[PDB]
Amino acid sequence: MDVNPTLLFLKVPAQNAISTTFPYTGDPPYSHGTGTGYTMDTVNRTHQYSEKGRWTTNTETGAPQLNPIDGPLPEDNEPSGYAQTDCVLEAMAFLEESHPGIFENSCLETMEVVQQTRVDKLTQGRQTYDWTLNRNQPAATALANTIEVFRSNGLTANESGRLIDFLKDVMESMDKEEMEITTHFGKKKQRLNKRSYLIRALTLNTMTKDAERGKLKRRAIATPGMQIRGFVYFVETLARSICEKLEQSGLPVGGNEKKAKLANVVRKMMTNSQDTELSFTITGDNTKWNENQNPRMFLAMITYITRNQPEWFRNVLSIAPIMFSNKMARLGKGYMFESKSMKLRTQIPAEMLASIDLKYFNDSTRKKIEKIRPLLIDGTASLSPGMMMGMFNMLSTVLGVSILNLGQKRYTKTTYWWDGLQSSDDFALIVNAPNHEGIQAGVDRFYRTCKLLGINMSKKKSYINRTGTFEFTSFFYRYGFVANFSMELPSFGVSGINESADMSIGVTVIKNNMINNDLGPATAQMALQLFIKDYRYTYRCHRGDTQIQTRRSFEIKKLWEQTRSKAGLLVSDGGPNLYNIRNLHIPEVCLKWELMDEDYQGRLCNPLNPFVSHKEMEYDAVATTHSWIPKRNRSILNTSQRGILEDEQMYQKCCNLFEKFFPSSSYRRPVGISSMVEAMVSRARIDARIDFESGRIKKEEFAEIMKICSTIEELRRQ
Amino acid sequence: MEDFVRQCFNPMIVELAEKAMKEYGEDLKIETNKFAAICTHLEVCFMYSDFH
RNA sequence: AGUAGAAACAAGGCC
RNA sequence: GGCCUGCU
Repeated sequence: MDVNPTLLFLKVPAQNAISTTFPYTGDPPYSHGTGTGYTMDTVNRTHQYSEKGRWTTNTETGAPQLNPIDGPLPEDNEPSGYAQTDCVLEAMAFLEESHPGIFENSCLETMEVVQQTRVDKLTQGRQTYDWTLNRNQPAATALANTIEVFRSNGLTANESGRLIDFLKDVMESMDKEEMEITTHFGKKKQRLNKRSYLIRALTLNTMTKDAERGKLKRRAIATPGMQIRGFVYFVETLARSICEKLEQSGLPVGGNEKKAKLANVVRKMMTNSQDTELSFTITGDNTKWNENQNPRMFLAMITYITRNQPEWFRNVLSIAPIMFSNKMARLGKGYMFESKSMKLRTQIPAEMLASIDLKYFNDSTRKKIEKIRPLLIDGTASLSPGMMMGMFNMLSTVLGVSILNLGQKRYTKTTYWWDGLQSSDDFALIVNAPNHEGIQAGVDRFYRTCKLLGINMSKKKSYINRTGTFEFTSFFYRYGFVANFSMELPSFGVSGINESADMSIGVTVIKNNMINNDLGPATAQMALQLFIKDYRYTYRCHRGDTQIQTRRSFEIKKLWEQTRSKAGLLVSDGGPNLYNIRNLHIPEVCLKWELMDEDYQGRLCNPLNPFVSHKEMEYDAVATTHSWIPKRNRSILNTSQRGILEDEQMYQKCCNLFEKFFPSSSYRRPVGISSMVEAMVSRARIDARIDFESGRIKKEEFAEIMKICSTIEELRRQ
Repeated sequence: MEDFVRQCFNPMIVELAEKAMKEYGEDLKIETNKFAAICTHLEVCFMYSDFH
């Protein structure tokens, strides 16, 4: 017998045993080098789905740009980026008519948000490209550098603390005659003329995407600069506000709410239909979603949403698509060469691709360079006619929801009609009709309308079958959603934060999978045992009874011997495991409280210990000595950016002192626009005053503190 | 009219009034009268406080 | 040689 | 040979 797992589907319906076909147990494919081979391909393809568009030449950045909007209607099924503005506005207007007052309320909420938001919100972000070093720096570091340069160069309106003030600074910067920065290499002053700074503000940094499941070919993902971050934030806020009010938009909610919405839609469509009507669920998928959402359509949507709103709000919302329409996509790391005969290798920056000869490359990269060269300007390529990756998923989902709404049988004016649920890049459409040709006509109408709006259905990944069985972004549905457990498999291992955090996170993951993904009792117990085994093997915290020999075993054994109630030690200190199917919701240290020795209990959770980091998926945690934090890579030391570490040290010292002065700074972010020294001195003076008025402080101490504050103020004023 | 507000008042009063205006978000270039009013109120309160 | 797959590793920077 | 790095 030749065992054949796939033959199991002759009996088990595919949906039920669908977890078998998810190879999520092996290392995901990882990009092994430079993302400059995929970025050029993305640029070329984006310019190839819109070549019939209207070329032009931007008069500020001085780079060619493509304008496909209102282009010739597509004549073949191939992807087309020729969105029609009239059709987009019709979709939006019908969406507003079907949902009266959606845009007005969304604009009100966003006006409140934009008037209220602070500059600190830009720190809560992932890697961003900071335009002052031409590298990728964390969000906070990039924001700090940008604010430093703005203050140095005369822009200071962001000191008010509101985000919109920083945006005003950003806009006023682009008009500055010549910016200058003081980057190190002892430091030099590099001056950027108007055009250079403008091109650097609009530039996008592109890096290859890593750890992608379900694709054979690597993609490219881009991260926006720091000037475009705030406008994108406001636009995303508006789009989320709009989507939260749409029953057919699944993007702004979690998995379970997606399940609820999709089940509701299926029940509404299939059940309400009479016996004679047919039904058909299209589990489709859009192809080249990003390479066709032209930002000018986003500007049209933003202008139609913000009708009858204050001009300032309209402008601050519209600035984002205006900046994205002129974006330049920084190529990337640049290719690398080798010499088999001479036995050496060289690295060429991506900047010199415009000037380097084509005698080095392959037969494909040579064509890619030959085709991308016209668009290059100062080491970056114009990428006007498309997006790079998301950054507007909410608004794109709004567009998808509008096109889904456009077939409510009030706009179809025909027997057939459709609806469904839209999540950016993924849709499920449910057609109805009185005969099969009706379904055919409905599908054709939907496809053509989507093509007009500039979004293409993928015909090689979509099938239409009688309602019931269907799929949606990996939530398979067979007369009721079936839980596939292979998607959440990667979460079971030790997360890797620290000991207590790892224990809490693992037990919480097991509990959640028992709740949602229908993990059985016995399987939950085996997952618990395997997690404990992995956790012990990773943290060297074996049970103590064992004769394991490791770098940490000696004093784990010593502590085990010392203790009296050995059944109370934390699993991190070699204690027994006491979890089961009924204790998964109780944090470990709270679980063994009754069984703990007084001495060990006191030593364990001692605030004086130097390991707790004063805190930092929602995993229920308890402060304990096992909450230490891991080190950092320390790889900067070799580079020329050694001085940044001194900046970090000084900033931490100052912020710790401020924390000392203002107790609430740690809990709630400190607001205000008074310099730090002035705030500290004022607080000290008022504290001394109130203490002397009624308290411990006496006249001598009051005089000493007041004179110290006076000399501090004198030192400040110098 | 910035000369009037910059001259007729003390430097510290105008400085802290500038800080207040920046806090509230206004621009002194446009709402000069508000700047003068803020400076005048601050001077009034300071003269009220001092010498006691 | 080997891993690996549309580009890389098979050590790198400085004195 | 010595120093420094193992996501910069």
